[PDB]
Amino acid sequence: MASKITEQVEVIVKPIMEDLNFELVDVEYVKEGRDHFLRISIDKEGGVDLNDCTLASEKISEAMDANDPIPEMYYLDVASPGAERPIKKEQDFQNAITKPVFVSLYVPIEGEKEWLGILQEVNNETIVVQVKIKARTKDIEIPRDKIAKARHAVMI
Amino acid sequence: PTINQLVRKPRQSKIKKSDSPALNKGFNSKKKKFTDLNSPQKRGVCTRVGTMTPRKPNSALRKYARVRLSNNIEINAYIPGIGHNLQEHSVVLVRGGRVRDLPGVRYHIVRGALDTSGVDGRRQGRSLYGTKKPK
Amino acid sequence: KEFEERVVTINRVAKVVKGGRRFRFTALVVVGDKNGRVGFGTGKAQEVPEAIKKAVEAAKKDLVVVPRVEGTTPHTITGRYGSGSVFMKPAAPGTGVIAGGPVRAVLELAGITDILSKSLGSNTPINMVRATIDGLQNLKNAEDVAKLRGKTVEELYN
Amino acid sequence: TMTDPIADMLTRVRNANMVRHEKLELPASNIKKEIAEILKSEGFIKNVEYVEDDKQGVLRLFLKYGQNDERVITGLKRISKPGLRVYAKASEMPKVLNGLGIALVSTSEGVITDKEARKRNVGGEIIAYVW
Amino acid sequence: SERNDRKVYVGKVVSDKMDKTITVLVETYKTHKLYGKRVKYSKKYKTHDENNSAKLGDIVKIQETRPLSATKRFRLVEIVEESVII
Amino acid sequence: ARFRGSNWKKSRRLGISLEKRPYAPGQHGPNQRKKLSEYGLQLREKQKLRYLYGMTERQFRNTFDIAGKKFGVHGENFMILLASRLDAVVYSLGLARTRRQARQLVNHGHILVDGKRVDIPSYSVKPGQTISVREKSQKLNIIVESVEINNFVPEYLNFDADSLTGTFVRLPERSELPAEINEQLIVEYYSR
RNA sequence: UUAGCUAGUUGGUAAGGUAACGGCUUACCAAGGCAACGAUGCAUAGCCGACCUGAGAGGGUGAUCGGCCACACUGGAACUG
RNA sequence: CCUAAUCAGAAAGCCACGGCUAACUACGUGCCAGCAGCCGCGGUAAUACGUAGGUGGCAAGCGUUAUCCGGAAUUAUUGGGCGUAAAGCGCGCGUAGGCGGUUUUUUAAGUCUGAUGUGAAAGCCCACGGCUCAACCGUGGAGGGUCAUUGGAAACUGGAAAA
RNA sequence: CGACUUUCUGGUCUGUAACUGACGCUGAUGUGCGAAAGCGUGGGGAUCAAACAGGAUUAGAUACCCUGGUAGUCCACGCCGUAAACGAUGAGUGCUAAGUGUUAGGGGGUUUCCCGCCCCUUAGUGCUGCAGCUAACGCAUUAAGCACUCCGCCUGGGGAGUA
Repeated sequence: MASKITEQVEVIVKPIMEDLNFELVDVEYVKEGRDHFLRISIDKEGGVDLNDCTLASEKISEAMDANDPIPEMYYLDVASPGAERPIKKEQDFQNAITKPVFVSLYVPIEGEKEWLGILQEVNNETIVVQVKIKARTKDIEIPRDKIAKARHAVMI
Repeated sequence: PTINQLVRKPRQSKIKKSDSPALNKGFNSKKKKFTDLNSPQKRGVCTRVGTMTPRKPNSALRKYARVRLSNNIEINAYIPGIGHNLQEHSVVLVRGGRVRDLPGVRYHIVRGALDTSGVDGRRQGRSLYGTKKPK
Repeated sequence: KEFEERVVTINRVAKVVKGGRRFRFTALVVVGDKNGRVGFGTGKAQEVPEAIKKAVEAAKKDLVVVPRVEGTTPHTITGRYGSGSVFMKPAAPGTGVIAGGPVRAVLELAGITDILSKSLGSNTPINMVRATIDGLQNLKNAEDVAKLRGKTVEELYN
Repeated sequence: TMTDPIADMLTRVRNANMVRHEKLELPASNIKKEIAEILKSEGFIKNVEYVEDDKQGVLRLFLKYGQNDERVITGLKRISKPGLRVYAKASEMPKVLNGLGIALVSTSEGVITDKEARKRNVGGEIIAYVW
Repeated sequence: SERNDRKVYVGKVVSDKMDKTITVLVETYKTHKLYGKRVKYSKKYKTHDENNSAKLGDIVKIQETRPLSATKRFRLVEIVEESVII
Repeated sequence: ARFRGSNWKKSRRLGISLEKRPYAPGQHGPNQRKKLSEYGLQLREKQKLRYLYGMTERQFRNTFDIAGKKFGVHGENFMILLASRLDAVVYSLGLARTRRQARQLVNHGHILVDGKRVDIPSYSVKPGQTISVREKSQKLNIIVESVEINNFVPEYLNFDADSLTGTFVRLPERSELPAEINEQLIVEYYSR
């Protein structure tokens, strides 16, 4: 159960940072009628090379090869995610000043609240992104109090 | 069926749906108009890369990555092939292909011409694998 | 007539029993003259020579007449057996006999020049070549009915 | 409902073909009488006969089987069936098994065989295929 | 323009609920592309009865003379079979 | 592509005139070698006629298909078409010892169709038509030598050593162009 | 998993108006008129000739090219001829 | 486009080889890497990884992918079922409609059966002309209506009438 | 759809041919009828009975083994319209070896009622089986054999009868 997968989290968080010295921000498992899919978001550096995923997956799989208190075998999903992150905290927005983010704010336009812009600078609640919508350039201050949903976005 | 009911009916076929949702650029970059472009290729980036593990006995560790093409539509896609030099948020070309590794995915990257560079040590990449004739 | 064997393939049928799994090499041969005669046969064996022996022995027994004109059936019909039906029709010369592989071998063991044909229904070779032998056994000729009917050739005639 | 005369005529003919007997009779029509005469002309019906009684008279057929009670003909089927009023013009005349296979065709004057059809070149409602 | 047969259409009068105008329903039937069986279909024709003298069930031929009103196209040429309960 | 087989080694495989030839080539070719399939037989038919001729499919399958439009035969119609093909008739005229020999002659185009420069080996001969010999250089070594060695001149071919040209006469048949192999087989090959 | 549409609409009356035609639009009077044989609504679409595969049947397609139609930042016009 | 010369001399490859389908062995490799369209192979020994040879297929191109049909008859009019693999409401009444008994006439509506006008052109098929040829346009023919009209016809269906 | 009976009707067929003279046909839409449960309401509640609880069991115990009782089952109408309502065999048509019964008929002869027999069919419902056909299974005069007008479905599995 959840307690069990947490126990696996502590036991296998050792390797991750004695192997690739990564840290798992979490391990979560999804299942659809088969060995469930334990997505372990491995961190360390942000721009994780694919090799830095292959070798890390080798390490973690070998670690759990002899370690599986959970009776059945399961899919290890070794994830080395990028910077893309849901922006709940203000620091989440502060780190992302480099990269574009998209937010859903209490005042939408055209029915839906979700809009993507590319941050130029950090200004507390106010936003000076080069938000680009409909091929339109502008720095639009999106009030965070309006923001019902906010996530850091892909850079493309 | 009877001739009359045959007449007042089309006898419709069982026409399929393309299991490859290959909606290429079409009108994505104006008006965001959905357009069934059948392009064999769009340019686009894999914002994240990953690696799910296969089960035993063939522990053939397969690696995935989530990608956005010219239409920028989310999908987790596996990488085939040996050797690469790309990373997170690298531009990649993905071809349509469903393999025995994992469900939830029906496409595949191609090697040789973009950030996921192929290897020119073999001779099979003489006309393919993105790499030139091994000379 | 001069017996010319024609097998289709060799399937191994693992009649697994208590303990062992006895697989018999099963092969069906069709024996014909390719000039107006053909006959199929069946044989379950453990090897190619035994299978060909038995199936050719069975096949050379039962034969057919293959009534032809221009080395070709005077009419056109279709063969049907157990949904393994096939269709047949003559063809203009120099065009060749066209049909699916195994039944094409059947008809060359009947020895025809030009035929419109194509396999249908079942793709199982045994069933379709059986529909084929049924159809070929259901050939006739203009003289046959010119006798059978009081009327003769050249008035009601191909 | 006895929708079509051709259909029942031909299915009972095929039934007799299976059962291998010759003397059979059936309620006719004028067209049934004429086509039975055409049959005796073709021969495979050794003899036909018509009388009158309720409502159309019983046509009386007496087949010409083979030497060993075999079908001199091979196959037989209707063409013009309910709903399908199907017509053939001069060139639209078909040739089931060429001359060997035959088919009467009703034409602007009457019912004529395939030989007559391609002969006098008046098309019409193709009736039934026999071969 | 009588040499030109205009557009004559034998058909039945189905209604007259218009000032000096009736509607003739002249029946046809179109072939099937795959099949060949069909059923009778028609086109109602808003037609000018010069005094609404027509009656329901009036089998009648008509004549295309002029666009007379909305879809009012065909003059009557001759009342053929003006009928009542038979 | 056009013609790039050693041919004798290819004939080793095909057993067709143009030691080890009784066998296949390559590592185990002379050793015990594979059998043949009916589809493989048809493929061989294709080679034994075209690799015989020395032409490529873009020139060839079209010619195969143009046989099926006229009345009567098709296989024999393709037989005469190959005969009408350029190199086959001149080869039969003893002006070549293999189809590969005069193919250089005709692409080089020392042949002159009725005294007209046609330098495609893909040209089509016809009855009442004949060739010339580019009199400027009509008497080179190999050309006059092959003129000396002409085994025979079939009915459709009308040519003499002094005539310097053959003219087509009558639609040949496989009874006149040798190596009779099943034309029905080869038409079946391109059928499906 | 598109069933009611429907009021100049229906028809005529008089005017005007256009090449004509008529609600075509005005005023009149009257209530029509369409609606499962699928109007209506929605999506979508240029049209066809033509073309691709298919033995054909068929299916599919609609590049230039033939013509026909629609449009010319957007809407509302109108002068011109 | 053609002529004076230029040599074999510039100019060609690629795909595949377990089979399916044409072509295989040797080797290094080691169930691992992997290959991977399908069966699945690879565990050290692989003609299924890679390499060399050898072969095949093919070529001014080859291979991959995107799609349409053939296949796919996988619409089953041609060319499916519903006895069970998918299918009979749960079972009715019945409107329209679907088809229409025997015989006698008319009709010609159909139907058939020609004539007419009329099917842009091209493509379209055929033949043929040119372009070396091909490609190709061209030329004519053919084809091309389910169009309208009229000649017969009355078997048939549909009427009409008569039972 | 079975306790009995009646109500005031619906249907069943033998023979019948009585004779207008096709009046027939299945049947989109529509559309009635309709297991059970459930349920609205208004009663009953005799069981039965979920839930339930006492309560074994066991921290837990309804889990089941208890004890009782339990919405409702049951009466009035609706909602209910659904199911294994399944033969997943639409209907009607008429043809086609047999053997061989039935359920009602009739007839002929047979004999005392032949009721006793037989045989012919009437119209169904059997079992075996000609032919036929099905992958097989088997039907096979009551076809799943042969044909015909008219209805619906089915389109891999399942996703999901679910959204």
